[PDB]
Amino acid sequence: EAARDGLRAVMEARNVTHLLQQELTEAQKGFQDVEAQAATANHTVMALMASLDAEKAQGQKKVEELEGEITTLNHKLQDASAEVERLRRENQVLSVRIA
Amino acid sequence: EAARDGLRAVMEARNVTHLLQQELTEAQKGFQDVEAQAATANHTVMALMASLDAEKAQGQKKVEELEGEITTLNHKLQDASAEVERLRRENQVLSVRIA
Amino acid sequence: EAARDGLRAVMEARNVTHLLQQELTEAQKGFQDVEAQAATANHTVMALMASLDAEKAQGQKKVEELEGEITTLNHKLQDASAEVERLRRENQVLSVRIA
Amino acid sequence: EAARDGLRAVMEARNVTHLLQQELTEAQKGFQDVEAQAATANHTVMALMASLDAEKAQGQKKVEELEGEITTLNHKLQDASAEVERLRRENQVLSVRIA
Amino acid sequence: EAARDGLRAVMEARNVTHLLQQELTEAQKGFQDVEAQAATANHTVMALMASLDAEKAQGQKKVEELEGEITTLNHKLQDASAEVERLRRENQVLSVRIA
Amino acid sequence: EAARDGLRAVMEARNVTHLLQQELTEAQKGFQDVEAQAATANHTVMALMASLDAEKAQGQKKVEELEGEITTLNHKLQDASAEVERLRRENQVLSVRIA
Amino acid sequence: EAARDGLRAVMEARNVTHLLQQELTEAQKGFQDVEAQAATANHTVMALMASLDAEKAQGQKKVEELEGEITTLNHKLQDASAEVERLRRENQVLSVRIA
Amino acid sequence: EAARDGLRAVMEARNVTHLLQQELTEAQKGFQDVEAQAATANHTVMALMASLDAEKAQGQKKVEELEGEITTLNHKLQDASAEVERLRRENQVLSVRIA
Amino acid sequence: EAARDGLRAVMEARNVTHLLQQELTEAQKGFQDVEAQAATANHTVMALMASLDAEKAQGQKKVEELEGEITTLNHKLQDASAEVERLRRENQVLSVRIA
Amino acid sequence: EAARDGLRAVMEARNVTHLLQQELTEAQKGFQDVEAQAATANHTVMALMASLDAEKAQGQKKVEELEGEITTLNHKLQDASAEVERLRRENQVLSVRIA
Amino acid sequence: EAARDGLRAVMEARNVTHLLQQELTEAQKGFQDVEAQAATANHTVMALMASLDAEKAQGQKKVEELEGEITTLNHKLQDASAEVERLRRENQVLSVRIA
Amino acid sequence: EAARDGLRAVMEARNVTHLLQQELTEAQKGFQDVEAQAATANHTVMALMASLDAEKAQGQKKVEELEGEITTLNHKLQDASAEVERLRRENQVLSVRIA
Ligand SMILES: [Ca+2]
Ligand SMILES: [Ca+2]
Repeated sequence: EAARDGLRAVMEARNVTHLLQQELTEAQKGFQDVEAQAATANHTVMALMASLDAEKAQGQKKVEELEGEITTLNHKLQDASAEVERLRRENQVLSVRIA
Repeated sequence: EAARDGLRAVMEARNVTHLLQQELTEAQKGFQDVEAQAATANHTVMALMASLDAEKAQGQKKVEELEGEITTLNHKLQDASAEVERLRRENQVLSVRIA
Repeated sequence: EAARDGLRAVMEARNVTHLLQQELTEAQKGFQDVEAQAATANHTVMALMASLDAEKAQGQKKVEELEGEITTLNHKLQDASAEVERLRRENQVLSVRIA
Repeated sequence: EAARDGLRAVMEARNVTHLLQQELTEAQKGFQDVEAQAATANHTVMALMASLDAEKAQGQKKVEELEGEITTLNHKLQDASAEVERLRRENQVLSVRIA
Repeated sequence: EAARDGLRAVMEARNVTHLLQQELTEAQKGFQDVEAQAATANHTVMALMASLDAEKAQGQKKVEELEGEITTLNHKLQDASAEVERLRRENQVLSVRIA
Repeated sequence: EAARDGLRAVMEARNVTHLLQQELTEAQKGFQDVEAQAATANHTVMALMASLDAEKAQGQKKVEELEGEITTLNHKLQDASAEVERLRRENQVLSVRIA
Repeated sequence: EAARDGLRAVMEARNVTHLLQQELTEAQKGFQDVEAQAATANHTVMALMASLDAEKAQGQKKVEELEGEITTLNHKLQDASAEVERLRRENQVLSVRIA
Repeated sequence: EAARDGLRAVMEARNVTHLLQQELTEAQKGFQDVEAQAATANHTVMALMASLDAEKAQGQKKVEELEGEITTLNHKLQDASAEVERLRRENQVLSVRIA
Repeated sequence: EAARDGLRAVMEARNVTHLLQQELTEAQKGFQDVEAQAATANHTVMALMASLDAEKAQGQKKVEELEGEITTLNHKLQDASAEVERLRRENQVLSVRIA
Repeated sequence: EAARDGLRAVMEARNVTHLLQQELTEAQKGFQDVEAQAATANHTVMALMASLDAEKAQGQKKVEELEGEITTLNHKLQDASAEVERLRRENQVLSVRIA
Repeated sequence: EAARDGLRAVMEARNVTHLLQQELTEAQKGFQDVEAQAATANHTVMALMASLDAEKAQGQKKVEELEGEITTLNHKLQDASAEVERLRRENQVLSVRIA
Repeated sequence: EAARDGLRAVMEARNVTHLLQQELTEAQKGFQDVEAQAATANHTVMALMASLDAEKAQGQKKVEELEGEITTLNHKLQDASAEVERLRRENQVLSVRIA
């Protein structure tokens, strides 16, 4: 009668451990998903950080190309303007002689 | 979603280990009771053996006694009956010596 | 870092439930052994009681028997002795009748 | 003796159920932490996506600016070089007259 | 799919041993009832043998007792008749002594 | 490792359930023998009871017979004692008539 | 003698069921570990698939970006070549006039 | 009557051990199927890892190709645009001569 | 059930037949003793007839001897009586002469 | 099979009991006739004994009667004889006077 | 005397034969009843054996009906599967023409 | 004469009662043999009943196994069957383009 009760008790405990074990399998599936979600996010962060680096570097290099081109064009404009002025003077000098 | 369903399951699982600890308590109670009752039952067995052994040794010795008395009486009866018979014969031989 | 610790915990918990189930297995065996031993012990009590009652009854009836046989013998012996005596007197009367 | 084993079984079971509880506590702390990371990380993804956009748009606008500067400088260069030659001819025409 | 059928099979294998275990108990009870009845049967056989022997003894002794009252009474009757006869002679002798 | 441990557990089980079957065969043998052995004990009980009823009828009737002889002898002794007493009185009256 | 063997038999049968149960407990543990492992594995497959997908989507996007850039540069390169040829023709047309 | 209930219990027991044998067979098959499946699962993990790597390497190679195309087109865009500016000044130089 | 009652009746009938066998021994003995008694009574009748014959013969002869003695003594008594009378007349005649 | 043999043995037992019953009627008649016979012999012994006692006592008495008669006659003979002798002497005396 | 004892035993014998008759009636009823029972028992055994044969036969037939249903489905499944494979290769061939 | 016929009848009765005794033994054996039969029949019935129950259990279980197999096969078949139809319509659509 006391062996009845105990035995019943131990059997309920068995069925409950089994209910528990299951939930441990739901838990685990839950972590794993949560891990994957986080791992994925950490991946994107890294991917995007790298992209931002590359895009800074490319944009920076392209600017320094163009600015190099601008300066070269300026030096050539300087010489062309010098030449114009030189010719303007030399024009007014010749202009006086005859008229 | 899945962070939540996994959490939900760890929570449930936690709750259930309270049920378990209860069944384990009932079970503990059953075993302690079972031990008390075994102790009662063995005392009885021991008391009963003791009585039976007491009762045998006594009966065996008592039977021995009465059987010694019986054989003794038998040897006496044999003699006394052989004595009657021999006097009966002796008598009849003498009474013929008269009549 | 926390995803891992948590998952670890869920797996460990699992390992633990096994251990649980194992002790539950042992607890179940114990109570089945206990019920078997109780059932046996009750049977012994009843066996022993019934052997005590049968040993008392037997002893008391054997004592009856043997005492019966004794007093019978006593009555026979008294009679044989009383017969010897009277045959001894009757002899002495007839022998005086000759000498 | 079998009650002894069993009840010991049940006491270990109890102790195991505690260890279980503990591990389930840790599992729960870790989910929550894992969830919280997901949130922080998703922010940084959304923040980095927006910075990458802002940087593509900005760089594109700077290039367009500098490219606009280069064409202007090219127009000026042409015009000056035109002006140089126009003077040169007009110079030699004036040159001829007097000498 | 298979891991689940396996577990499902084991859990049924367990339920069914528990069935085996009850039948073992019934089985155990049946053998003990058998011994008890055999042992009862033997008790009754011995008690009847002892009653038989005691009845033969009580009857032998009762036959002795009564036969001893019978022969005692005979001797008294025979004596009472010899006393009658001798007082009848002695009477006649005296009445002759008068008339 | 864990699939193997279980597989191994299931194989051992399978072997174990064979042993079980063996013992269950022995158990079946044991009961079938018993039912045979039990009818014998009853036959004897019945026989012995028959003997004991028979042996009691004989005594009761024998006791009837002798008790009848006894009461007959008593009534014969009555008359004879009533005679002695009347002759004793008659005697005493006559011997007063002499002394 | 036969109730001996039958009983001994049933008692062995019992100790055998304990052995059974033990092995069933190990089998249940194995299935549960095998399913936990299955769940990890299915999860990994899924994580890995989804990473493979995201790697292809990323690369697919980056390629489309670059290929648009290439078409732009070809539209610009054509124009420049069209302009070179136009100027060559207009160069030779003006070349013929004077010379 | 108790021999019966004992024997019937033993007969059920025996039948039951046949069902046990069968469930143990299912259980054994299940473990073997589970094992086969783990092996397929590890294969797919391996393939998928290996494909992820190839995809990373492939994409990196495709980009590097396209970036090589983009720098080429840019060098050609430079040479044509020098050529066009050279021609534009040589157009306006000749342009003024005649008009 | 019905097999017990019948077996019971057959065992009762067996004991009854042992009785019957005993009462037939008693009946046999009676007839043999009663025949011995008829024989003895017949001898006695014959001896009593022999004795009555002997007694009547002896008696009748004695009477005759005495009756003959008587008549002889009658004859002698007449002769003497007649002589007396003759001598009285003869004496009275001589008495008349003398005186 | 066994139930037919038995039933048959029972029904033969029945018929034999009927035969028994018949012989016992005859036995009963024997005794009754034998007792009637012994009565008649007893009357004959008693009549013969009484005829014997009458014959003897009668005859002894007759003898005394005759012997007394004989002595009475012997006395009368002596008187007659004495008278003759007296008358012969008395006559011879008167004879001596006369002649 | 001896004739009374005999006559008494014969009257007892008679009354014993009446008892015997009674018991024989009971034995006869016993046999008739036990034969009726044997018939019934043997009817039950025959019905059960037939029932057990039905049941085996029914199960064995039902297995065959299902296994045969299974092999058919396996044929259909192989045709269908075969057809998919065929169509896929046929589709890929047409797919190689078009794109 | 009558004391012969009566002794004769007692002698014959004595020989009959030996006959009776013989029949009773036979009747006895008959019962003991009929009882043993009854017991054998009873075991057989029980055995058959237990056999039947096992056969119904084992059968029912086999069916379940097969019916379950049947359903899983009906599932697979529907997928393959849907896949064919699908590829047929898909194939006819590509067949319409080409020819
Ligand atoms: Ca342990
Ligand atoms: Ca093990």
